[PDB]
Amino acid sequence: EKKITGYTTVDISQWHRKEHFEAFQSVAQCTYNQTVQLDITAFLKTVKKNKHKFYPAFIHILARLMNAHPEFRMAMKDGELVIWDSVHPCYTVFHEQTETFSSLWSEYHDDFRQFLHIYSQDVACYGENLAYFPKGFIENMFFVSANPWVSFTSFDLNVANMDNFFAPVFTMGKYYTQGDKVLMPLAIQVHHAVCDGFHVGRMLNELQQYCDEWQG
Amino acid sequence: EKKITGYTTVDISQWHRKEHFEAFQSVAQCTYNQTVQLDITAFLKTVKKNKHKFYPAFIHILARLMNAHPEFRMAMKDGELVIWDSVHPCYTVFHEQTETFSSLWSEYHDDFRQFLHIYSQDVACYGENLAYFPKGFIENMFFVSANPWVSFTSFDLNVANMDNFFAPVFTMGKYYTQGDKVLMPLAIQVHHAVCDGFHVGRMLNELQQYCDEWQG
Amino acid sequence: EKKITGYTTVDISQWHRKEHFEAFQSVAQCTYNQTVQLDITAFLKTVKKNKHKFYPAFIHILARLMNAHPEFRMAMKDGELVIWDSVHPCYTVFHEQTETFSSLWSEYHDDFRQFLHIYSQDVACYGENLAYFPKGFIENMFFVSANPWVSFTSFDLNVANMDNFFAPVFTMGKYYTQGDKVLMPLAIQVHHAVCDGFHVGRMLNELQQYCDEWQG
Repeated sequence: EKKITGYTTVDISQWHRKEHFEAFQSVAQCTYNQTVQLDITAFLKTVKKNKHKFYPAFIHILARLMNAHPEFRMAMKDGELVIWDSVHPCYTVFHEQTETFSSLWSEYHDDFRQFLHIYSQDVACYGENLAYFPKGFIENMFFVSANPWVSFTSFDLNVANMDNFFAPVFTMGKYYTQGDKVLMPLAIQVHHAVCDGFHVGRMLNELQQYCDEWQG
Repeated sequence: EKKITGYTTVDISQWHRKEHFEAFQSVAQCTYNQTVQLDITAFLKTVKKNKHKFYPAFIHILARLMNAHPEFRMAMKDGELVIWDSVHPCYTVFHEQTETFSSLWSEYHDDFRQFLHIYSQDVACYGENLAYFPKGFIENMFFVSANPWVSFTSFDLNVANMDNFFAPVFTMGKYYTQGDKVLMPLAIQVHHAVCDGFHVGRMLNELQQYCDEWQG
Repeated sequence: EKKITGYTTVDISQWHRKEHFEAFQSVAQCTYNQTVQLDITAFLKTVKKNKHKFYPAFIHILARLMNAHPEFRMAMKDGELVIWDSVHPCYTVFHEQTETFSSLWSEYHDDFRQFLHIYSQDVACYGENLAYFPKGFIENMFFVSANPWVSFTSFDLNVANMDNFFAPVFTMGKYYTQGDKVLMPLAIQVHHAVCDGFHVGRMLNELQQYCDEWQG
């Protein structure tokens, strides 16, 4: 083994969002959640036409977006701002017997068949390990918390200590029938310093785009 | 004369969540609010069939569900995690004339006919008292906030401080008519140190049944 | 040359919310977000029957409401609670070319035709200024955020440090068709020391009212 990942030191002075970040780092600091009833009618039907189940598929669709726009791949290094070359999904796995949950991460690959292979190998392996973090944390990761129990009309996350916490969090809900369409609640949490409403806003339209494309 | 109530000094060692809690009490502490659009088509009918004001009937279903699951009835006592043997509801009552509000609790009984009687006797007495807390704090209590004004799609409660804030908060909304169906918005505020999305999920799942079941 | 706009200073002893404020400024201090699925059917058609841009007309209504109820026009001055005679709308404007946003404020007027003149000029003058605040801070203002990217079911704003931060914050979304009605997602965040659920409640019910009366 041996690694090293996407350092991309951004100098904040040549940045077109220099004071925006500056202000939301200090006095105006805040995170924010928005939630959408997401059309998944075509996604689900094409995910059921294949023998895969709706999770790694969706994980992948998000991971793709997170690995398109650098505004989601930002964190704090040695007192400096960086952009990871890649970000990997840290999803929740539930334990029926003990009623607890573990969060674990797979390695992201653009090719869906490659990624699902990594995912399946990881979940078929650690899916029954009771360690809170069975594979531990990793520098370059974003989060997806499954919430399959509830068809929520809002999921707000409310962090105590948000300092430099830029890594975005997705919470996803219990899908439901409504008209012809099958809708499914999805929520994001992002630190305002690294995401203007515009950024979050377009990614939720490309998420709507990619769910109507294919499995991955 | 005296009272003395509640306690089950939980050892962190044996607990199936020792690290979930530990990490959610420092490093990555937070709370989370989720909201749902609740079917009360069956509840409302049964409640309107009998001489019962809506409010106290709901406060009771919320009561039952708190006193079923150890996870809600948790608080930090003398520097330790305990689970109170029971938890009593603390509901808001509005003052017309002054346009302020008061929260007042009623001792919880599993038998509904008992509780509504203590609730009546409580509000008949204090409902026109202008004290913010006409009866005061009670170690072992959860919250219900009346919000009959807005048919809300979201309601986040954003605590400025959450250290050992474990007692949950409910907020119920202006119900309304839909497709032969009647829906009403509810929200929970919980601390992720004592409440995984699972617990909170099933408690909203039982809330459906208990509402599609009798008054109490 | 010189300004000086007046407060209406509040003494905490005579005020009917003397401990609602004191408590919600200390131990129980918090902010809260609620979102509504606002009906703008009437407000839209009447906007489109005139040659008026939607944004400024809405901004107007919001201010009309803000400047109708003192509870939204409260801030800290010199360790003292005050009430601004009037409060002005601080709205955002987006820049396509640089993918950032700037916030600027127009001076409020009851007369819609007057306000639109002042708005239109402010936007025609500063709309292409790449400065985060081309006009800047003014004590007596409330906030609006354009989020026309997403028909959100929930917008929650999770400010880091809420100390005395009383200025209310609106966020409006991508309006959408839904059977003979056109709904527009809207959210308010307010500080509970100056806004009870009832205060925010009626303001949204009058908001619905004005959106069914005229443009302004």
